[PDB]
Amino acid sequence: SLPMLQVALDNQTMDSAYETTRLIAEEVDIIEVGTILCVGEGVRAVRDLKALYPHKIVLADAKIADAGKILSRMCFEANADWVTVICCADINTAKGALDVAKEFNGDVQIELTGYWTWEQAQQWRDAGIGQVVYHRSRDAQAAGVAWGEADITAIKRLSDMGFKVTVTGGLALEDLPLFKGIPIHVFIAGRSIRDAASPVEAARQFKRSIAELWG
Amino acid sequence: LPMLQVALDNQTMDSAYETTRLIAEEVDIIEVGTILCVGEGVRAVRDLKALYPHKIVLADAKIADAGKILSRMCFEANADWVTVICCADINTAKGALDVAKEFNGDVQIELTGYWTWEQAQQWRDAGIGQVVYHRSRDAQAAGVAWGEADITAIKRLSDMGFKVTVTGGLALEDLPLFKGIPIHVFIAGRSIRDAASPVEAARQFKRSIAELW
Ligand SMILES: [Mg+2]
Ligand SMILES: [Mg+2]
Repeated sequence: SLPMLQVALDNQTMDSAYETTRLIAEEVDIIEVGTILCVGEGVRAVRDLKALYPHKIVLADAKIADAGKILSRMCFEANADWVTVICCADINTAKGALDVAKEFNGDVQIELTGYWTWEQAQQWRDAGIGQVVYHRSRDAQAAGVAWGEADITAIKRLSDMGFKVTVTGGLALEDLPLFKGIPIHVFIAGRSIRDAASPVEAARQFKRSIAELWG
Repeated sequence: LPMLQVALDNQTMDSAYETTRLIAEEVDIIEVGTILCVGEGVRAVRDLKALYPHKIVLADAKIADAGKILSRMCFEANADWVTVICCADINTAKGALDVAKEFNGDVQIELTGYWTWEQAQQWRDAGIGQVVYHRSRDAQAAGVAWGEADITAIKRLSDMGFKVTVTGGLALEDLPLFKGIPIHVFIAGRSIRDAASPVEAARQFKRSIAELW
């Protein structure tokens, strides 16, 4: 099943985000309230986006580090479908977010933007976490860290463990072939869509490439 | 003396103000807790600094990536300090620190959940001078207590050159566990906000710190 496309709204205000969504809401599968937007506007961003686009999956990229129940409930009460929990969070923080998520028929992803270990990954699975976001840090990318062999190995291993894997971190259209033959769940594009000359055509290019590579 | 910080882990500004209107003058540091950062966004920082410009305002954003961008948003909103979560990429902590210096502020590494002594050395080499030794709320709720392993780890961090903040469901009675250590800040959230008398709770903390240090 083709990788889906997620747009990251890493905008500081709602109006900046809407300049993107008004173009591409019907060209992507998942609308993400990026961490930058969650911090810029708060959880109203999730509520307002879901109200605009109630037929789409809305993801609140809160990167919950602690207070799993309280922070997940705030996002779900704002009508989020999915929320993120950062990989270094205490295991009880993940479980607590998942418990709330289940009350709302939502889901939790673990955000792999840190150091983390294979034992922790097993803990996530036993806890009933079914999604991870394999994430090349924005700041690592800026310090010259490219997608490499080790990333492919790890993604495959996470998939083999039974996670649906999302891939993200400065993805460009030309990076998609690196991942061919792996059952990627979702590719996230932020800058490569929002900042394109034509965000609509950028999203359509990602979709065509995906349909070729995984078709 | 160790400073006293109140954590505003509220979902709305008006809820936070129920606490600050009682105790803003009784503490040294007013923290915009992560919960308030998510509830209201960075306006919480701007509003609270405008109200209490003579106090240190900490934005507990627990930055995980996009260090330069998220730190700048907090500092543009007049934060004094910001937190970066311990599993962030080292370039995230450096990014946030570089921005902090532009604004004459500072970064704290939030030690919630998993981290390593190797990473602690990395932070130090990066120029990070503050950490928050944090017993996770969810760990506390699963029965994790403070213990001697926590004291040993705090001393170790202190010896490495970090100014250490101590937090995680701290009660007045917990203060003597840390005697002898040059603790930079003690945070109280629930034990001040939710006390029968928040003013007495804050003054009792300050009194005990003055006794012990
Ligand atoms: Mg994101
Ligand atoms: Mg806090």
